[PDB]
Amino acid sequence: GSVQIVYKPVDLSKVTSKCGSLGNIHHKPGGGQVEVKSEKLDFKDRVQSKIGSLDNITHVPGGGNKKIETHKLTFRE
Amino acid sequence: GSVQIVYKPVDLSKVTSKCGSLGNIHHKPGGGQVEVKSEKLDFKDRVQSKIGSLDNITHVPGGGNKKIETHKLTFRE
Amino acid sequence: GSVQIVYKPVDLSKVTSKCGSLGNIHHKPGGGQVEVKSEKLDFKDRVQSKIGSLDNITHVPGGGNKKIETHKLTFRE
Amino acid sequence: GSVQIVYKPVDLSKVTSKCGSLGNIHHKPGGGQVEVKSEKLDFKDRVQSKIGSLDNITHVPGGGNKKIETHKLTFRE
Amino acid sequence: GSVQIVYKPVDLSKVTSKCGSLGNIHHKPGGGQVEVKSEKLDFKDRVQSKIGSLDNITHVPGGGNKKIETHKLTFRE
Amino acid sequence: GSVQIVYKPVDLSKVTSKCGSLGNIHHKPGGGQVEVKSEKLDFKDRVQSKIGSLDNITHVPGGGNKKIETHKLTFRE
Amino acid sequence: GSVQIVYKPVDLSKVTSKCGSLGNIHHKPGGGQVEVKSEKLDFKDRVQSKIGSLDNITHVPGGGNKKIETHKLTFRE
Amino acid sequence: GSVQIVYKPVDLSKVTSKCGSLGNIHHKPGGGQVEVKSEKLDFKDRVQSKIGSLDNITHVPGGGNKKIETHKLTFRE
Amino acid sequence: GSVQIVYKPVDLSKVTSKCGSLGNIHHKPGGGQVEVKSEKLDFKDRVQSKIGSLDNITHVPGGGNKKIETHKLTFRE
Amino acid sequence: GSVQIVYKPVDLSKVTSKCGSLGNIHHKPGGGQVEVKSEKLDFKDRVQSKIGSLDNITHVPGGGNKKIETHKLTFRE
Repeated sequence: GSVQIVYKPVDLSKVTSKCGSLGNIHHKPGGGQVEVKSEKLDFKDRVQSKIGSLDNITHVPGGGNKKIETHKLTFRE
Repeated sequence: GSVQIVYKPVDLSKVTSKCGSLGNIHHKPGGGQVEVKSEKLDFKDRVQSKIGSLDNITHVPGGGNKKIETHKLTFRE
Repeated sequence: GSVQIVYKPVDLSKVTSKCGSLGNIHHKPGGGQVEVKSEKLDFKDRVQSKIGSLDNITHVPGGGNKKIETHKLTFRE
Repeated sequence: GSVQIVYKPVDLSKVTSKCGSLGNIHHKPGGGQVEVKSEKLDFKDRVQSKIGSLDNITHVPGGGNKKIETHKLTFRE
Repeated sequence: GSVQIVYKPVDLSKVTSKCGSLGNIHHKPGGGQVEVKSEKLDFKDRVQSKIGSLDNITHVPGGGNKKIETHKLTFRE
Repeated sequence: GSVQIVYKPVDLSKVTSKCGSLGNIHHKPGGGQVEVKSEKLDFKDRVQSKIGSLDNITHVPGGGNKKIETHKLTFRE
Repeated sequence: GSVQIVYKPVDLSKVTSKCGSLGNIHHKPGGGQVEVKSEKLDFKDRVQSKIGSLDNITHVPGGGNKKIETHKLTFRE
Repeated sequence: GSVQIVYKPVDLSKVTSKCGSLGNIHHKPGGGQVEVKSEKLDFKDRVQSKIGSLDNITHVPGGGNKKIETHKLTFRE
Repeated sequence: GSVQIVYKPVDLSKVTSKCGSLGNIHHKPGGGQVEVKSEKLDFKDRVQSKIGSLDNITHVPGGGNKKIETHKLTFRE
Repeated sequence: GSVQIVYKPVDLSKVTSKCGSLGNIHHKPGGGQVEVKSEKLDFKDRVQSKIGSLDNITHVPGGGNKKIETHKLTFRE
């Protein structure tokens, strides 16, 4: 009982974009107020906690195109 | 009892976009007020918690196109 | 008892869009007030909690096209 | 008792859109008031909770076209 | 007792739309008031809860066309 | 023709008040929205105008007693 | 023709008040939104104008008693 | 024609107040938003204008008693 | 025609107040946003203008008692 | 025609206050945002202008008692 397996995917996808002119942006946040209180903290695993923050972000790329691709093969007996 | 398996997907998808001119944007947030209170905290797994935040974000890409693709093959006996 | 399996999907889909001019946007939020209270917190799994937030977001892409695609094959005996 | 299986779907779908000019938008929210109270919190599974929020969002893409597609094949004995 | 199966769907669907000019929009919400109270909270499954919110959304795409498609084949013995 | 005038008012008025305990007060207003528009403004006198306001006041005195008294005498010929 | 005038008012008024304990007060206003527009402004007199304000006041005196008194005499010929 | 004038007012007024204990006060205002627009401004007199303000005041005296008194005499011929 | 004038007012007024203990006060303002626009400004008199301010005040005296008194005499011929 | 004038006011007013203990005060303001714009400025008189400010004041006296008094006499012919 022999087994033959072939795995030949093919991709030619393209992702493009065009933009002429870009700018003239203003971002003005006026302060804030935050307060937290806690007593016990215990994490034992793949944890990604984040406590008590005040953040301002300006993310302006000229491009901004993303592509994700995964393959997986599993054989058992 | 032999087994033959062929796996040959094909893709030629395209994702494009065009834009002439882009800008002239204003973003002005006026403050806030936040308060939290807790006693016990215990996570043991793939956790993604986030407690007590005040955030402002401006995300202005010129492109902004996304593409996700996954393949999976499993064989058992 | 032999088994023959062929898996040959084909795609040529396209996703495009055009836009001439884009801008002249205003966003002005005037504050707020938030308060939470809790005693016990215990998560042990793939959890995505989020407690006590005050957020402002401006998401203005020039493109903004999305495409999701998945394939899966399972064989058992 | 042999088995023959063929799987050959074909797609040529297209999704497009056009827009000349776009802008001149105003968004002005005037504050609020929120208060929550709880004692016990225990999640153990794929949970997506969200407690006590005050959010403002402006999502203005130039494109905005979406396409979802899934395939699945299962064989048992 | 052999079995022959053929699976060859074909699609050529198209989804388009046109729009000349678009804008001149105002959105002004004047505050609010919310209060919740609870004692016990226990979820163990694929849950999507959301408690105590005050939200404002402006979703103005230039395109806005959507397309969903699924295929499934199951074989048993 | 002589004139005699006597002006001898007498007052012994008293204004008192008692209060044992006082407190435990909450005041939580949730925002608003106001807009005015005008072109011409001309005042020439003892004017006390007030245009376009959003006010919150908490006036909690422990006493709060008031007393007004005026006298006037006029002689002509 | 002689004139005799006597002006002898007498006052013994008292204004008192008592209070045992006083406190435990909360004041939490959640934001707002105001906008005004005008073109011409001309005042020439004892004017007390006030345009375009957003105010919050907490006035908590321990006493708070007030007393006003005026006298006036006028003689003409 | 001689004139005799006597002006002998007498006052013994008292203004008091008592308070045992005083405190435990909270004041938390959450932001705001104000905008004004004008072109011409011309005042020529005793003017007390005030334009475009955002104020927060906490006025907590231990005493707080006030007393106003005026006298005036005028003679003409 | 001789004139005799006597001006002998007498005052013994007292203003007092007592307070045992005083404190435990909190004041937390969370930001703001202000914008003004004007073109012409011309004052020629006793003017007390004030334009475009953002102020926070905490005025906590232990005493706080006030007393105003004026006298005036005018003679003409 | 001789004239006799006597001006003998008498005052014995007292202003006192007592306070046992005083303190434990917090003052925490969280930022702000201010912007002004003007073109012409011309004052020629006793003017007291004040433009474009952001101020924080803590005025905590142990005493705080005030007393104002004026006298005036005018003679004409």
